Amino acid sequence: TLKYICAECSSKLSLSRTDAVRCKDCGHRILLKARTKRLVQFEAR
Amino acid sequence: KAIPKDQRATTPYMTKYERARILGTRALQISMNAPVFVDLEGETDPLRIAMKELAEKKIPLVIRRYLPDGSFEDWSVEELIVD
Amino acid sequence: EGPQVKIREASKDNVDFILSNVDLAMANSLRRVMIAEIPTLAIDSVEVETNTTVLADEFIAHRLGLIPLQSMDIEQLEYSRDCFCEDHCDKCSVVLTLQAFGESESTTNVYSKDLVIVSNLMGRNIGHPIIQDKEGNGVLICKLRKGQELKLTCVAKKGIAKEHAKWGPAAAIEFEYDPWNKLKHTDYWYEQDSAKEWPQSKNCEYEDPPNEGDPFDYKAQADTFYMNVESVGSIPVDQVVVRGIDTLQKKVASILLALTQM
Amino acid sequence: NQEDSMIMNQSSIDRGLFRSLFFRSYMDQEKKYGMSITETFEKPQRTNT
Amino acid sequence: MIVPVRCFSCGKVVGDKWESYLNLLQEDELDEGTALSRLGLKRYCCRRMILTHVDLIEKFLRYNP
Amino acid sequence: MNAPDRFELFLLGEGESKLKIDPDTKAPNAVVITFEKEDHTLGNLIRAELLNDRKVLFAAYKVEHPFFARFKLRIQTTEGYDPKDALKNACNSIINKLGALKTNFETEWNLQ
Amino acid sequence: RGNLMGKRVDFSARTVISGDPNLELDQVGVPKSIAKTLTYPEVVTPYNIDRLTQLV
Ligand SMILES: [Zn+2]
Ligand SMILES: [Zn+2]
Ligand SMILES: [Zn+2]
Repeated sequence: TLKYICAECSSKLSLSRTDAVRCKDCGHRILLKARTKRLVQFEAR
Repeated sequence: KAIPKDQRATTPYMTKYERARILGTRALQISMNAPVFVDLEGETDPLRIAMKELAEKKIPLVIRRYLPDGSFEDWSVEELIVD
Repeated sequence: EGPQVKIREASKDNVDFILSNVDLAMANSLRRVMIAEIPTLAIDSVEVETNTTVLADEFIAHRLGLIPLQSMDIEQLEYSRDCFCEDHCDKCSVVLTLQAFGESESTTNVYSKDLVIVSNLMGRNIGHPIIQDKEGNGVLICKLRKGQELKLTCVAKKGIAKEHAKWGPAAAIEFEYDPWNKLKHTDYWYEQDSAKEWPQSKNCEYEDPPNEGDPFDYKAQADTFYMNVESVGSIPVDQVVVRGIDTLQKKVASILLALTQM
Repeated sequence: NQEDSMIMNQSSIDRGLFRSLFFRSYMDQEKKYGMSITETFEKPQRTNT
Repeated sequence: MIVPVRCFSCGKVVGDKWESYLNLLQEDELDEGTALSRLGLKRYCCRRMILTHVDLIEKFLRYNP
Repeated sequence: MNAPDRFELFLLGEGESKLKIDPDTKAPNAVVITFEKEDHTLGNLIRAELLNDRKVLFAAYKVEHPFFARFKLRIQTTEGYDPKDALKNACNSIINKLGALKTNFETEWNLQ
Repeated sequence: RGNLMGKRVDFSARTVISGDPNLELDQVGVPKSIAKTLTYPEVVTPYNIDRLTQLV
């Protein structure tokens, strides 16, 4: 499974496949993908 | 039908188009390993060699100037006065 | 003999002095070296872990890149390309980090003093955020509310201003010469009169007008320079001037060494 | 500077002058023609695709 | 936005002058030129930064993440 | 995109040198010295000291293009004298004046 | 009009032009990306076999 975040209440869902697209506890179908857990290198120039 | 040499009444001067196509075709032949008739001064570019042959009239070509009535003339580039 | 320096104003940021007996080439070369060919320490690489701010990531990396740092004992810190290690080591760069998190309802402000030094200095005095505010607070990097974290690791590397403008210790350099126009280098434009429109400069107090009715000037050279150096906060003014003169001397000596080998 | 040309300071550019952000949005959607063929968002394998 | 670091010309650090600037404006009720004269800015290259700044981060923070 | 790296403005490239001494045939006893990874800061400062000498007949410099860190220094001295010696005297004079400027600057700084 | 008298052709580049007094009258400054994108077929001759070999 992959970690997802709800639109409004911003709760951690982490639903798997074949579970459609819908938040638990609220009916907001907008689910975030969350940012990667690895580091990203940048340059100040 | 090939006008004879005593009846050639065209301009004896080589035009810029004739010089251009003579240098282009001659340089194209030199690029394709053609026998060079002039001793090189260390050149590598084919166009410079073609102009070197034109400066000494060593280019072995003859121009077939087409007349508007269907006839033509044969003016060799060696007898054509350049510039 | 050679040049003479007469300091007029000496402060923590601005220092105005008079550098005379110097051909225009050595004065212009001096100010050009002080503006450009002087080393500095600034952030070169920004590694962002978590960022919930409303600002962009590379935007925050740019703001962090513009932040000045201390750069005193930078002479004995080798360059990144000069060191034979992979990436970095305690010989080339200084490692910094920042962790900010909003606590109460009022917004928390992230200052440059929040940066801590987690790398060994081996007796050096670099990496400390320069604090020049009267309230004791560093540079306001960004603002954060409750529920937003910001953790990052910066790699402060050595470089001159030719690589990027963030390595600029000097600021506005006031260059002036010949207060009363006698060398005839500028023809002042005037609508009615040049003496009533153009005001007098400060340095005019240190000389005198050439007096009207006198013979024309054509044998006098350009000298008696007025140079005001201003440092941002990295190194003091004496290290700017001394490091600049030693920089130009190492360049000219490098050209002499480049000519000797021929 | 001739012909409406401008010279800009490089040190001012390095300090963030007229620097802007560009946001490009790529919208994709899976569809079903006659229910028998169904497009699916997935990571394609280089063996069977 | 959110206080430009350094300046876009001279290069002097100004980010640490915003909090004081507003503090001098909301407490002493001085003018803009007087406050900029108290911060230490003597060139208009810096003055255009603080004088023409449009802080939009405050309107950005009012959104819930 | 296509702009060169910034550190290339002062770092010497591979297979290159600092000075390129090339004899010139435009005038007798004339030489053109090519300077790499430098600009007007060194060219004008060297040219001034070359003009302060009496053995140098001609001395100039120019930057061919601003996108390349390089400048040409054309020198022409009198017969029986080498321009390299004049350049050495120029470098020694600059080093001496900079040393006196540093010593005098520190001496005047210790009085504040 | 769109297929005989005129047509869209290859071996071309379009971009913004600007001035440069340091260049000559007949020259034109071409960017490096355009120089690496476009190409020209040269014929191998004993005069440039070493140069073209270096290019390979
Ligand atoms: Zn929810
Ligand atoms: Zn290292
Ligand atoms: Zn300014």
